[PDB]
Amino acid sequence: VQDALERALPELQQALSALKQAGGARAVGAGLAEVFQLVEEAWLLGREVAQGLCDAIRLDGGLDLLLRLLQAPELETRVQAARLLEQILVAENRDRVARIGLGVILNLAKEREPVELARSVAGILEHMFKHSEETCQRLVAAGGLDAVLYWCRRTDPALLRHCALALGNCALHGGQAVQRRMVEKRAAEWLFPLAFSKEDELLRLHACLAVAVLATNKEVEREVERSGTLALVEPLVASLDPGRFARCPDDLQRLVPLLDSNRLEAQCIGAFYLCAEAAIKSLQGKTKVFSDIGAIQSLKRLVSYSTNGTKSALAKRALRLLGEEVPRPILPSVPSWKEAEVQTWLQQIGFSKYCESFREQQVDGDLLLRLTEEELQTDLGMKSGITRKRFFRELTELKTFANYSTCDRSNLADWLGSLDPRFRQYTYGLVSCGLDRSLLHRVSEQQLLEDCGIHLGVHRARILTAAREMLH
Amino acid sequence: DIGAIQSLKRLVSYSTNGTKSALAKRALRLLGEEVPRPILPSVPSWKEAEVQTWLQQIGFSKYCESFREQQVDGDLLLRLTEEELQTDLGMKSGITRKRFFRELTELKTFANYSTCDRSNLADWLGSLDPRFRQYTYGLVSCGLDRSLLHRVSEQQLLEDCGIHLGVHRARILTAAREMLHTPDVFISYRRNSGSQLASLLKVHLQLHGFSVFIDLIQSVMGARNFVLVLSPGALDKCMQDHDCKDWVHKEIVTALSCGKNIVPIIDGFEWPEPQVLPEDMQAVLTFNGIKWSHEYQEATIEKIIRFLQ
Ligand SMILES: O=P(O)(O)OC[C@H]1O[C@@H]([n+]2cccc(S)c2)[C@H](O)[C@@H]1O
Repeated sequence: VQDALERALPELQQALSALKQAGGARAVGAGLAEVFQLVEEAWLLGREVAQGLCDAIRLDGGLDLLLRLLQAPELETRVQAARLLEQILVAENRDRVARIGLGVILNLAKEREPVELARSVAGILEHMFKHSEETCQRLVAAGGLDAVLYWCRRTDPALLRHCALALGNCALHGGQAVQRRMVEKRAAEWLFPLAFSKEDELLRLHACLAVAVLATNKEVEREVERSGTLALVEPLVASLDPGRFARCPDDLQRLVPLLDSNRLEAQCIGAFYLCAEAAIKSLQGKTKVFSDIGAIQSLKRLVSYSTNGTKSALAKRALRLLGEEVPRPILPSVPSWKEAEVQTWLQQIGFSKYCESFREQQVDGDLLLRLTEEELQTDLGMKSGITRKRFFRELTELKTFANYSTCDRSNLADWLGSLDPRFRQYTYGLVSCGLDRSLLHRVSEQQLLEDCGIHLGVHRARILTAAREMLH
Repeated sequence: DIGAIQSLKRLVSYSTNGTKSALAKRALRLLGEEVPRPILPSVPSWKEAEVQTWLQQIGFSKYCESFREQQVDGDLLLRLTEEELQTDLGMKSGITRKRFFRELTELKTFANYSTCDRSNLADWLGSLDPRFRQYTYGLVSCGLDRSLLHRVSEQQLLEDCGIHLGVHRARILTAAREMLHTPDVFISYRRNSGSQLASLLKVHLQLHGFSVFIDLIQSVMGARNFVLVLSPGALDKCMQDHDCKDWVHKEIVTALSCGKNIVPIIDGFEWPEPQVLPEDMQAVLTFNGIKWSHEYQEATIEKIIRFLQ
């Protein structure tokens, strides 16, 4: 508690006074080492104590004098002062470094032959990339990202870990321009060695997190998949165990898009990281942050429509750690569903209050896959257009992943998917209309709109043009 | 009285730049009001709590309960219409709806559409006009990209995309219609030792235009050239491999049979003796070897390229 802080405060003052008073390089290094040991002692305890020491360093002006030591010519004091900095770049400090500290750390990153200094400045860049977007553009536009790549070229283990974390944090907090710059600067290729190497598991895990966060961007998927780095994500996630890493909030807001990525490797990485976080933080008293974020619903959607074993296992274990019971898998053959399957699907998608209404009207797979605005509005009681739009989004989710073999005859679902992944929702309407691959070249706009149910005009135009052109 | 607090809050909430953020935050901190909290640019990935925070920041705090009950999120917020506000959410007043639309356009203009956009359509819309970028989510949700825009019509935009203003639709349509119109190297490595050097070699060669396969006989078939990673004890399994158990043995035997260029890469491993190795494979020792330098990796890769086809 704060009693340890009270004990460390005279130690903090003595260490800072010795560090500032020291004029010789070795004496400065000794004071910096005193501060380094004090900071590590607080970290080993716990988070509040280290944050308080970092606050005291800022109040004393010790971070500005630390920057002064960064501009110092002597190599040893630079190296070990940089170790102190990489230890103390807590969030309030990153602000002040964003203000004036930037532009000097870049100078450190320009020359990197000393291994320990290179490791320390790599960690410093890693920590600064998390702070804000303008910091990301300022660092990436300069030679910082080139420094990170060249450090990834080197074989130092801690340096490689730091560079993997740096690239990951830059990916999470960069934005469109920053990530496009990273892609153009060949980030995925240089992340490949970090993920592929068998020496360190955490290194590959962090590199896979970075490449998954890159793959979350639709435009980036070109270059990430052409790099080939994501191919190692799935075997890795299948291999390692979250529990031993557990033994070994805003970040969770960053991770949740990985669960809702729609990309396999990104979902695997997000499931693993969130399961590890759920374990370690459910070891703690409170578990509310996951519900605040919406992680439970995303994991339930992951389990319910899962096609792949590893994601299923990770999401199931993550939800099993929490108090909620595991969502139950759904049968892909929706046209063959019954009333109970509809009730289960409604309970899973969150529309539990409408289970009674669907049961009284006896909705089944045919009715569910041919439900319209009017039926929900009047028959089932979804008066709210927002609620109806939500139900339509989830119905499109169900229809996209469904088994239409019992109904389809000409493999029309694959054709619709080949035109567009989201076109597959219309397969049941098209087949119930009696249309097949051969019959599509006599279809008109009004027929689609009225009978098939393709409300959007753009989708109808694309479908008609593609049918008329390629089907002949 | 002037409205400075609201303007500073709007400055902090949608700030992209550090200095303005700092100044507005300190100015509001001097006053009794608490600092407005920054919003995540990726609005399509928002949740209910992000919507509640954004509503509280834009001044529409009284509608937070209504948005929460209907569970509005990033998709719903970015595809909200006149009717939904009027009936579902309770914004009966057209003035209030127009204010909410102004702030929604403010949010949509500065938003991250990378998770949704595929052809960088937001930059195209912004290039036509800075205020055109609000329509990016509607256009991408419609399935349109840069290539698909040259078949779009006015009615499609108006109904599906949500571009109510006719002038914007005309400009977008005119602008679209007018301006819119076997690996080279195989890597064989020891799993425990050769993997890291193999990774460096593969990434360096792919940077320089050489396709490389890593991680089986058909793999030797497809390879234009064969590169063996002579890691410390690389041929440890290959020594006295009469049964050809090692995959490296099979790969290199097949490479010699096919005649592909085999380039040993010595990095920390001595040349294996001919007598201990099987007779068929004593020929690879005669092939030229390349030293690998940690200090100069690019020089080593340039040497490989000079030896590469
Ligand atoms: O601001 P953040 O990244 O949340 O943490 C603050 C600093 O703590 C150091 N550090 C080191 C070893 C253990 C721990 S707990 C924290 C990190 O290097 C970071 O610079």
